[PDB]
Amino acid sequence: SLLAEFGDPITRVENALQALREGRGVLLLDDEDRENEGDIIYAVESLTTAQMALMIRECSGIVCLCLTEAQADRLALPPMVVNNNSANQTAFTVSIEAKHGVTTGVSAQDRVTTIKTAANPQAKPEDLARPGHVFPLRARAGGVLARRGHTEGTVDLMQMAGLQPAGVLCELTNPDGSMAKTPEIIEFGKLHNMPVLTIEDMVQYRIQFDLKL
Amino acid sequence: MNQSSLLAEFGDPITRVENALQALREGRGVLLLDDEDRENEGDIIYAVESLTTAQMALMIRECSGIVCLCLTEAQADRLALPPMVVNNNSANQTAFTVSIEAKHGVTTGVSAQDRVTTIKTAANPQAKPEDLARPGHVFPLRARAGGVLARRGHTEGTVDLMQMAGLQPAGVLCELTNPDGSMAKTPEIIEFGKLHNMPVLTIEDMVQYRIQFDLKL
Ligand SMILES: O=C(NO)[C@H](O)[C@H](O)COP(=O)(O)O
Ligand SMILES: O=C(NO)[C@H](O)[C@H](O)COP(=O)(O)O
Repeated sequence: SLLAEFGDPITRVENALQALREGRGVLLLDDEDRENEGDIIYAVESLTTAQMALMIRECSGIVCLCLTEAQADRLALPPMVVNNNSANQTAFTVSIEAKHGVTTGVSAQDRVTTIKTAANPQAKPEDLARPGHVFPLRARAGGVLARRGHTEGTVDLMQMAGLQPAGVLCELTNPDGSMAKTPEIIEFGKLHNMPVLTIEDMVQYRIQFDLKL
Repeated sequence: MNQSSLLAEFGDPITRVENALQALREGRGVLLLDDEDRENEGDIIYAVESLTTAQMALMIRECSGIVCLCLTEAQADRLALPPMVVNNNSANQTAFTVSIEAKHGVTTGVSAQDRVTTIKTAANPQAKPEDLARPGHVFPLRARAGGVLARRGHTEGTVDLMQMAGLQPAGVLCELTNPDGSMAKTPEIIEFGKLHNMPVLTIEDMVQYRIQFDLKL
């Protein structure tokens, strides 16, 4: 009901895709009975220090880099934990840092440097120190049709938009520390020209338009 | 405009440590600077045993958001939290363990209330490994035996401060960040302290104090 302000589910996806093509961010909500959380998403292709700074200012600050299994393997990033027993099996790899061009790794600029370094299609494992202050996530093969996570949503959006299949995500957080919920996510999107969409929107879009990716 | 001149208003090095200990006993935060030729960063530090949702929320608002839990090696061991990486090649060998979530009493783990729950669960000296799920959204750090007299890091400074204050040896830390995303330096750290009632001290302050009054912790 609140989401209708951003259009019908297909329109909501199209507007998100176009925002990403224009180098802008989007807000992605998962199922209400899952995390019921909204994440800011940026395309790595066009990622700027300003965008990263905004993400740190407005979100959890635990900025994650969503990668394909193939890119994660290229980087030799094993899962952070052999036996993952997190509630949602969040696919955290070992954390990373650019080995060149950063200092402590935590500044907005430094995180962008690390992210650009990792997402590079010609990247090598030795391009990244471990541990670091950027947190890669392995997207499941099949994307949101196989796992209904923001992780898959991020990589799927990039692929659907024709962009570098790597994106950054972080959870929108209210000033008092509680997580933004649907009305706050809607308001944020309207205030800051960021399309809002849901995982279910993406699932319907992909099935409807026969998008194999 | 050197650091010692700027910091003088917080008192002499010994006064600066004594004020930080007092703040922690009163359940307030402190701001800890490491060496200017090291990270040259200021971290907010809180004691775990008095940690509140509001304190955590401030860290999320104003710091990197990668909020770390400084633990003794014994505590990390009882939680089954070895180093995240066998062969750590990060710039200053930051002793990250794998990340953690409370097994019970949290949802996604990332809210201020959830992080506090996870941190208090992890810092409990009777905790068992099954009390935590991995990976998570709280990042534990293994402090070096010997504290700042073994490693001049915020990690050690955090645990040493709790011990010197007579609190349980667990604290949380996060790096203060400027609104433009850059990391806060001594002038901005000083202003933040005076805005948020946090005393400011340095690792060198701590080292000099321990050498004079607390060689063994
Ligand atoms: O918890 C996370 N990051 O720390 C998650 O990657 C993000 O918030 C949502 O992840 P998921 O929806 O793919 O499980
Ligand atoms: O990078 C970190 N945490 O993410 C460090 O724990 C924090 O910046 C201070 O670490 P230090 O113990 O090397 O001074």
